[PDB]
Amino acid sequence: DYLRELLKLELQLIKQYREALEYVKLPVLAKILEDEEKHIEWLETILG
Amino acid sequence: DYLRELLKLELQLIKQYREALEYVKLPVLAKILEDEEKHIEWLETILG
Ligand SMILES: [Zn+2]
Ligand SMILES: [Zn+2]
Repeated sequence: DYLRELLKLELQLIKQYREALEYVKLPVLAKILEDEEKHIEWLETILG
Repeated sequence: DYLRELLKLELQLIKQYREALEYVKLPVLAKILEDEEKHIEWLETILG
């Protein structure tokens, strides 16, 4: 439930990052996207 | 300012993750900590 909360804020982050990359165009942001996505991949596994 | 908002939620996430690792003890969470920390390192550089 602590993992679910954690999972919500990585979903919120993924979204904002997604919109910044169409905005500004910065490779690094695209690096953090990748990272955020693997985190929800892993939290989602912990959760079933 | 979009980077600052992004930076706030990675600060919030870092904190919660930090408290989960003293709670549950899971290597993976310690992996996501590392990742979240490098992200604020990089956003902080973009910001000066
Ligand atoms: Zn993350
Ligand atoms: Zn992050």
